[PDB]
Amino acid sequence: TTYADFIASGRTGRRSAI
Amino acid sequence: GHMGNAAAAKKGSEQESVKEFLAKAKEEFLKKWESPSQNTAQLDHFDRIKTLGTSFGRVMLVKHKETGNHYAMKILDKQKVVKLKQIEHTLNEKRILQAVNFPFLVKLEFSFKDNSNLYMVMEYVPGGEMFSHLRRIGRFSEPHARFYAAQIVLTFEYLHSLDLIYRDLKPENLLIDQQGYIQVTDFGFAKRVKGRTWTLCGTPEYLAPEIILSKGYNKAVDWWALGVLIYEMAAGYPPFFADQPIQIYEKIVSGKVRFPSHFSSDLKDLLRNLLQVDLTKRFGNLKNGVNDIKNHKWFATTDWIAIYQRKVEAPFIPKFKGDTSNFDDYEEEEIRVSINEKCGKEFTEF
Repeated sequence: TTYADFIASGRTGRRSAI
Repeated sequence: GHMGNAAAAKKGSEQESVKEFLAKAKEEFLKKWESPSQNTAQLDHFDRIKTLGTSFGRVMLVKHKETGNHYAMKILDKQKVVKLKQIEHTLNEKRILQAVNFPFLVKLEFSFKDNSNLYMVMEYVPGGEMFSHLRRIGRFSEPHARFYAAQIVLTFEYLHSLDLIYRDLKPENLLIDQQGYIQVTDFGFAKRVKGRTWTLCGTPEYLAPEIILSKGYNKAVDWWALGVLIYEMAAGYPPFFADQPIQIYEKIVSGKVRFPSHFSSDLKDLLRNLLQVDLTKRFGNLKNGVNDIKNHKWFATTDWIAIYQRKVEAPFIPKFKGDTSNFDDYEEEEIRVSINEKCGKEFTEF
């Protein structure tokens, strides 16, 4: 699923700028 | 036509009324912008309650000894700021915050400096970031997401009228106050610019394609970011994500987005018009400006005035404990003010 892919991305936490 | 005379005349008058508000808003902004306020409190006016965050400085929950009201105080080490090449960003951010006035913008209540540090004393918002509520709940229903989106639309309409580009829209930067309404924080990347600007800045998931492609860009990047935000609020995840930022940029410039099957057709139409690579077709960037967004079918039930006046009942109210419950406590490293004035000239304007 897309949701699983999101989880698999490692980018579910707070995201830094730059 | 889509609307008869009554609807069309009421819409026209409402739009004209927005122009009149903005013209007055611009005049108030420019006065404060040309003559910024300085040194409106001092450190011993406050009691350090808890370190709420910790690179250039820390943010601490403080309690005004006189008022009793709590505040969020950004402490910036002047030497660290200078060493990390952040002088202009810090000066600009404070100058913008002291000059703007809008109900969905976190307010600068005091600012001052001592020999070692710069202090920005902000409204404290105990509900914390939209980010954590969104991750907790999973996703917001379309009406819930729309209530937040309407506030950003208005805030961007306000900011763009002042020639300010925001450039860091994301749930991490949106606080939820005790009435359930949005407070935008962190103007660290905002810039006053009439034409184009070129700085590669923002957060990877929220970057417009023209930023990724090293083009000069304008305020339309905020409307693209609005599209990412609305998508993320209603899906629970952003439209463009991958293991690495490079693969995120690939998807962003591809001009392709896929939607969850629970997205309404109205929502997908709006998002296709915001998440539009072609600048000549991106909502917010066309002849009708923000009106293409405000008049879109997905916002048909939105009473823009009632939202601005905060008369709409919020869909969600964070648990009203102020408690530092919605913040991961840090090691309270004390604040020390050097006997020598560090970096006086660089921060004369602060």
